[PDB]
Order: sequence, then structure tokens, then C-alpha cells
Amino acid sequence: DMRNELEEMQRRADQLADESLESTRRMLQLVEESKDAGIRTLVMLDEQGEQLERIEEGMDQINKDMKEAEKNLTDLGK
Amino acid sequence: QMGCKHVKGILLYGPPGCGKTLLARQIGKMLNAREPKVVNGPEILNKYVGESEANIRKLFADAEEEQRRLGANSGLHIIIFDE
Ligand SMILES: Nc1ncnc2c1ncn2[C@@H]1O[C@H](COP(=O)(O)OP(=O)(O)OP(=O)(O)O)[C@@H](O)[C@H]1O
Repeated sequence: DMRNELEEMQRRADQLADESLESTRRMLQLVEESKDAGIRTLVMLDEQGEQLERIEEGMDQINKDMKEAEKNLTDLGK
Repeated sequence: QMGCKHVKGILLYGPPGCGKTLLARQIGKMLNAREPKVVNGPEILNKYVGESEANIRKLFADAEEEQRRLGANSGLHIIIFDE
């Protein structure tokens, strides 16, 4: 009558982490810095676009003025 | 000069209700040192793998650090294992 039976106990392997808290924090800090740099680039790019738009009008005005002056001088000369 | 090594463990036993816990707590009160660390026995076991050993080593971490810091002129640390 040496017929034995058993029961079982369970253990849980550690969840997936303990490497997600050293590279993670550095990743977040770098992401924040990149976000700030992107915001600054946004602002600078908008300012540059405004300045180019401003330049356009003066360019067109000088072109028109020179063309009209040349035509007038030619007309009077002949 | 003699250079003998001190004792580092005591085992109290006897029938129930004879003063073991009372004697231990009174001895703890007598000594002037860091507040003695008390373990209740079944409180070390954890379901995650490897955490029981970490819990055990957390008991001796402070004593080892103090012994390293001061050397042979360090204080005495008392540990009580109930049950
Ligand atoms: N020698 C004693 N003098 C005074 N009180 C005592 C003495 N021995 C036991 N007692 C009283 O017995 C009670 C319980 O004693 P204690 O807690 O030491 O039991 P124990 O030895 O730890 O028992 P167990 O085996 O259940 O852990 C306390 O109220 C304590 O005052």
C-alpha cells in the first residue's frame, strides 16, 4: 500500500520589466528635448516664411518701377 | 591580546507560555544600539522567483555596510527570528 499522491504549488515568473526603467527615462528625456527643438524650429520657420513673403512685394515693386522707367526713357528718347 | 571570537547565535526553546518572547523583547530593550530587526518567519516567502533571498539579504545589508564603513570599532546589530 505504498501508493503515494501529490499536490502542486505554482510560482509566477517576474513580469516583463526591470529593464524598462533605465533606458526608458533617458528615452523620455531625449524625446522631450527633441520636442522642444521641433517647437523652436517651427517658430523660426514661420518667421522666415513671413520675411520671404515681405521680400516678395518689394521685389515686384522694383521690377515694375524699373520697367516703367526704361519704357518712358525709350519713348522720350526717340 | 587573547584574540578570541565571539558567539553569534542563540536558540531558546521550551513549552508554550514561558516567557520566550517577553525575554527576547526585554533583551532588545536592554541593549543600546540600532533598533533590533524583527522577522515573523512566514513573512519572507514571496510568489515571485528569487525574492525570498533578496528579502533575507536585506537584513544583513546594513550590518555589512556598517562593518565596512567603520571596521572593528562598529556597533552590534541584533536580529530576532520569531517562529
Ligand atoms: N516568567 C514570567 N514572568 C511574568 N510573566 C510571564 C512569565 N512567563 C510568561 N509570562 C506571561 O505570559 C504571557 C505570554 O508569555 P510569552 O508571550 O512569553 O509566551 P511564549 O513563551 O512566547 O509562548 P509561545 O510558545 O506561544 O510563543 C505574558 O503576558 C507574560 O507576562
